[PDB]
Amino acid sequence: SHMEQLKCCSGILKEMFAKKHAAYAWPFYKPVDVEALGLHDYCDIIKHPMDMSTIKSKLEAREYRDAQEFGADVRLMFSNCYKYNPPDHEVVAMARKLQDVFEMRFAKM
Ligand SMILES: CCS(=O)(=O)c1ccc2c(c1)-c1cn(C)c(=O)c3[nH]cc(c13)CN2CC1CC1
Repeated sequence: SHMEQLKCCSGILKEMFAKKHAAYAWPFYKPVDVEALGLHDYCDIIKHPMDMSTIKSKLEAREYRDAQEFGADVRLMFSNCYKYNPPDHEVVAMARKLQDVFEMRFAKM
């Protein structure tokens, strides 16, 4: 059922927030601070920004019908990081390490 799938999605999100993954997951915890980090081009390149806090808020507000809608938002967060930043960047390697954690848990449900 859809109600059961969303419960598993909360579990994946919680593990993504845990201390174990904090070293590489932290730049995704909250929305990207464009003005403070000096990224003016970010709003022009990234049309739909996404982060773990926004996903956690959308989950609590029941904005996802099923696991696929939740999964679409998690993958959008990673896709935005891959698009804006060059492949050699540290935040891309961090995104890949976090996506490996997500894809492993999301597949096993
Ligand atoms: C509360 C988070 S923050 O203060 O907005 C924050 C703080 C830092 C931070 C980001 C966000 C960030 C996130 N993403 C999704 C990017 O695409 C991106 N591109 C370059 C950077 C970012 C700079 N870095 C990562 C840092 C070098 C290891």
